[PDB]
Amino acid sequence: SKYMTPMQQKLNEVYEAVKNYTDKRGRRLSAIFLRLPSRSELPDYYLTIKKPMDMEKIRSHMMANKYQDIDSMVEDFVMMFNNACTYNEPESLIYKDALVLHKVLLETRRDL
Ligand SMILES: Cc1n[nH]c2oc(=O)c3ccccc3c12
Repeated sequence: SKYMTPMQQKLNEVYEAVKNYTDKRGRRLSAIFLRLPSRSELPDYYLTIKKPMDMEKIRSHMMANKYQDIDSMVEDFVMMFNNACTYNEPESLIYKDALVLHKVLLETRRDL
C-alpha cells in the first residue's frame, strides 16, 4: 500500500470539503449524495439521467489514483449536482442542498 500522491492529497481536500460541509444547524448536506439508490428504488432517475454519479463513485476513482487532475474530479461533482438539479425540482430540498454543495465545491477549488 502506497501513501497518496500529492495530487491525491489535493483531490482528497476537495472531496472532504464537500463531504464534511455542515450548515448552521449541523446538517451534513452530503448525506443523501454518498450512494445512489438502485435502479429498482429510483427508476425515474435512471430514465432521466444519462450519466449516473454519486460520491462513492468519485471516492473510489480518487483512491484508485484515476483522476489525472483536480478539474476532472470537479467535473464529476458538477455532473452529480446537475443530475440532482435536472431530476429534482427547484422547490425540493435535495436541489437546494446541491446548489449549496456546488458552491462549496467551487470555493474549495478557487482556494487551491
Ligand atoms: C436520491 C436522489 N434523488 N435524486 C438524486 O439526484 C442525484 O444526483 C443523486 C446523487 C447521488 C445520490 C442520490 C441522488 C439523488
